[PDB]
Amino acid sequence: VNRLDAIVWENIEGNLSRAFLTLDLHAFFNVNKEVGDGNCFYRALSRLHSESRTSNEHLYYRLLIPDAVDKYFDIEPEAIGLGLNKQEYVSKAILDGEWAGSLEASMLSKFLDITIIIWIVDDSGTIISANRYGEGRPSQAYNLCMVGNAHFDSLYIRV
Amino acid sequence: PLSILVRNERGHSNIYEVFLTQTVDTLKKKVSQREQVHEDQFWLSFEGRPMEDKELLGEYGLKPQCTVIKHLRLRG
Repeated sequence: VNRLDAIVWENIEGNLSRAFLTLDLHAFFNVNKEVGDGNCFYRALSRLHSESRTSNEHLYYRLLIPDAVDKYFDIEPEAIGLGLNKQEYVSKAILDGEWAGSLEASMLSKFLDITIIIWIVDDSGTIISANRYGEGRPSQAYNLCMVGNAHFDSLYIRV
Repeated sequence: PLSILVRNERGHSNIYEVFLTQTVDTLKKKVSQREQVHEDQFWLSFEGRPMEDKELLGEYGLKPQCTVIKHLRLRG
């Protein structure tokens, strides 16, 4: 907590800032493992938005995407970078089990006025970098663990 | 024939040769083959601006030894 809030992030593009660092994950966070149902991203947001610590709003968080697209997709560096078609993207993104991550963190951070950090973990479970979407500190952020470049778990910051 | 750096997702730079009269996807393909990663899983920016597949490399103000940043598309 104390340490993570002292991190100066490097600004990169849009509301994305970045850090390179090695951390022992268990020393700084507790992890709630999410199920492998395609929804981990939205489960983690649901779980992190509230002290009751449940993932059952995951559908609702997913259903924010069309509206966030209307507001932001035309200007999202990742969408622009990858040359994604808006209509193609919105139709897929609302389906149950469709994966998500960096683009939806960028849109939703803004849409909900929150800060989302995806912490990247190597094969051994050591945090090797992070992407922060927003201007908040980690102690206030929605912290997610990215595993095997294919899944996220929720992080609770430790005390 | 310009030499530049592409900083990878681990923060480490690798040297790529590039032609300002060629489009951005030429460099995508070079990175894709060399770093073993599909083109639709990453994008590139330069000085905070996203680079686009059919834009000419020369339009971005590239210089010898300048750094392009690789951005993985994160999905899970």
